[PDB]
Amino acid sequence: QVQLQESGGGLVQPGGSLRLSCAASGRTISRYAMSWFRQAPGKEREFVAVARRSGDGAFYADSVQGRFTVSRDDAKNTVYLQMNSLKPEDTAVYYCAIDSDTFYSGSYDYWGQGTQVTVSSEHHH
Amino acid sequence: EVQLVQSGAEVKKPGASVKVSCKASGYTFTDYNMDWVRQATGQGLEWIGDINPNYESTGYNQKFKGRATMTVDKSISTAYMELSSLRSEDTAVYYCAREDDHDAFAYWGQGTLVTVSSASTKGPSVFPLAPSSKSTSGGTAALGCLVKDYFPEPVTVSWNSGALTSGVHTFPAVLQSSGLYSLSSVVTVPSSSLGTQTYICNVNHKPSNTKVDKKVEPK
Amino acid sequence: DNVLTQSPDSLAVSLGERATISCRASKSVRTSGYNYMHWYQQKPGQPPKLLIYLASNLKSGVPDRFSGSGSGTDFTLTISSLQAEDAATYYCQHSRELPYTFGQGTKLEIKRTVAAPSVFIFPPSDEQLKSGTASVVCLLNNFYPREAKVQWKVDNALQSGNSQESVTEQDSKDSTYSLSSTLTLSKADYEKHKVYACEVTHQGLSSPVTKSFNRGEC
Amino acid sequence: CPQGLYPSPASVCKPVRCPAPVSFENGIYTPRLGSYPVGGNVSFECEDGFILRGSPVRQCRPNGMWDGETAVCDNGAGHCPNPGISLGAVRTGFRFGHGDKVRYRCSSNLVLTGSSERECQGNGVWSGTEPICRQPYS
Ligand SMILES: *[C@@H]1O[C@H](CO[C@@H]2O[C@@H](C)[C@@H](O)[C@@H](O)[C@@H]2O)[C@@H](O)[C@H](O)[C@H]1NC(C)=O
Ligand SMILES: [Ca+2]
Ligand SMILES: [Cl-]
Repeated sequence: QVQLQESGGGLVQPGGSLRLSCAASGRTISRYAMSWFRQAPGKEREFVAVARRSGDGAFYADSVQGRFTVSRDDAKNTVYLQMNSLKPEDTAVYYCAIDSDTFYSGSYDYWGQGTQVTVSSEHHH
Repeated sequence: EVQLVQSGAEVKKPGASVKVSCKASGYTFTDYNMDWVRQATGQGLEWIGDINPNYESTGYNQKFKGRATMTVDKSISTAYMELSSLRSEDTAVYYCAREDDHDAFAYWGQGTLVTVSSASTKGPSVFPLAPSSKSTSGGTAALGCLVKDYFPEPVTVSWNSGALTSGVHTFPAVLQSSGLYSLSSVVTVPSSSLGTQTYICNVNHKPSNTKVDKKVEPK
Repeated sequence: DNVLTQSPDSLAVSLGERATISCRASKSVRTSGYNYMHWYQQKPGQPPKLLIYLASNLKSGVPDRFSGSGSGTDFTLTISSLQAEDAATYYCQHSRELPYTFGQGTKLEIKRTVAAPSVFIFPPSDEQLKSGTASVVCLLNNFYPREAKVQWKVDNALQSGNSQESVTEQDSKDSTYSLSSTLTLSKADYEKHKVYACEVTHQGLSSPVTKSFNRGEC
Repeated sequence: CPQGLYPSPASVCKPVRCPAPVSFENGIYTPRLGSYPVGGNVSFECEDGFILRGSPVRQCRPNGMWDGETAVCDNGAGHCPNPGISLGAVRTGFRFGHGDKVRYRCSSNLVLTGSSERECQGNGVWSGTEPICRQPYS
């Protein structure tokens, strides 16, 4: 029974940068890949990035390659998503999920409730 | 300019013996040992032993328990490896390999497949993997051939006598519990071609001297 | 015997970037001022090719983006700028004593973006069914990375022990993989059931996807 | 041919090579090659319980001969020392008590120089001299 909690959402302007964090409790996640997904309203949930075990690499979706970076702090039981060069189409609820399969087949059995990222000029002066 | 040329593939029952040859050219044969190395398919490399052609003296990996015997014929610049009391776990590609002055394997034969199994040589049955709405995505459709129940490896699969190459995926064979191999070859084509264009998979199994052409068409 | 352990067992590197592979020997391979460790490249269908001898010396004709370092029990092979022709399995080998032994191999592949599989399914042919056997084939096309799970269901009952799967090598054009899973049943079992399905899991999928057919058009 | 090469005819000039050990009892040698280049070295090591006598590292010289003294791993339980096996030679006899003999022969096409047979004398010494296998050339 793993519990995940995302944080770091907020309002950011186009071209801006933002860092999300996903903290795990109830299990050490160092053995497991951790993935980020996102869901915009009226669209299906989209893969963003995966941080495999330290030394096994990070992999990205085409839509975010070059702009987003996933990393992990195994001591803190936390994974991160650094986002740069943000676009309005990046507006979404961002979710983290743990891959229960240590052989990396993508058995995503536990998910966080998500954190909202809104890319907009409306609240920046 | 150095070349090591090995004898061809072998198929053996358990308990039998096999003798692989390795013809050397392009250097003075007695300047160097000849070594033998094997590799089980998908697995790592295992040194078997060596022979000094000057003396016909030998060294062996103890793990082979004296089952391996190496000899040479200096008059034809050929080394031989004989492995007796064969087991299924001796199924592998066998290489002759020649050291350089740093004791690294600078030169390698092409490899010799030795298959050890109670199975007997048998050509494949070839069945169509018909295109349908369940193999369609966008304007493209997948179709294929299932090449089932042959022994030993290998089989070669072509499409339209080699006239079709783009989009082909021929999968590695799997060994079934029967001791016979099976593989599939698939190809992605335009959905609009399926009414006008014929698709034929050409299967060649040289160990049984079998050739089978199967026309794959929609259901 | 000296045991050579390579790490990682596999790695994905982007074109142009540095790739580093390690080899740790259980016993030192250093004697007489030389490190008797050598590195090889192997591609499918070919014997290994010597790249580096005595830990750090490039064999003639090998590109100089390859280099080796280390001494004693610790060694590394480095490709300073990965090129498409460098995708291969790499092996270390010692020549300190007999038996000569090799590392287990490190598979170096080309990194690309994640791609979830396209999933297709094929019923058995009528010709095969006449012979008493039914093979049902599930095809996962053009996905990345390689790791995936296929599970078969027959009339919504999970299957086990009656399927085998096989994966291609990385595609030369788009650097993806494809996978086939084959479910084998008797004719009698195939004709007793209606719905044949393969469920597919992959790190690029938020939920498993299922592809299925209903025996006899529908 | 110049130094370090020998003619294929009596007169292409092929490189000289020093002979490898036919065997090396109760030890190993590194690198383990079929023959050795001029300037190359071979290093000898003994198993547990044995004494390494002779030269532990030997270099191949331009006339096809090794420098130093023949290496041997000798446990020491004999009236005479282990006489060893000169590189290129074969030795029959695995006893070194008083009166026991050993016979030598050069394998391949090497030329034997020295005593083909030796006897373990009473004072803990081998009779005659040590055979040395020369290349046919030079
Ligand atoms: C062979 O050895 C010659 C003598 O060098 C000594 O022995 C070697 C084994 C090392 O321990 C070295 O440090 C010693 O000084 C060398 O002059 C000669 O170059 C060596 N040949 C090689 C290494 O190919
Ligand atoms: Ca060698
Ligand atoms: Cl990593």
